[PDB]
Amino acid sequence: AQAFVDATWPQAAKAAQSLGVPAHFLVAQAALETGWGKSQIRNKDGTPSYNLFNIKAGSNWTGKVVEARTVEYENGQRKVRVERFRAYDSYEQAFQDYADLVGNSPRYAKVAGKTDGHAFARALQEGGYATDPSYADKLARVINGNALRQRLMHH
Repeated sequence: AQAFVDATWPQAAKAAQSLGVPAHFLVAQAALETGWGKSQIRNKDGTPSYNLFNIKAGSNWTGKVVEARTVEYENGQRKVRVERFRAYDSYEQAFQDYADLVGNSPRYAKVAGKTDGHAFARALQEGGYATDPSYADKLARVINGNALRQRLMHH
């Protein structure tokens, strides 16, 4: 969606500079995570969580949460459960929380500063960002894809 890129790019820009990566890398990751906004986690009322990166609550997370169905892979096994996800006041808060997490967790140290889409996606995957085995491949295709590119120039 164009509305998705328009709503996220400004907030992506701020967090992207904290991480030393192009803003559209973060828009692409959010688009992959939420199906261009069509599958973003929402409250029971249908209120948006703004959690475009699908970040679960940590054990000591205090603040808004939403219980949501989630799919995870462990070995060649598919898992479906309901977990507590973070909820935010705005896309800005969501992006800032993402930069905080990725920027400060040791396992993602190789992510910051990556300005090639494949290298960025691989660093995330190798850091354990996702359980989907083809996460990096899929993310790289969005980052370098014509769909995102056209929507960016439109933005």
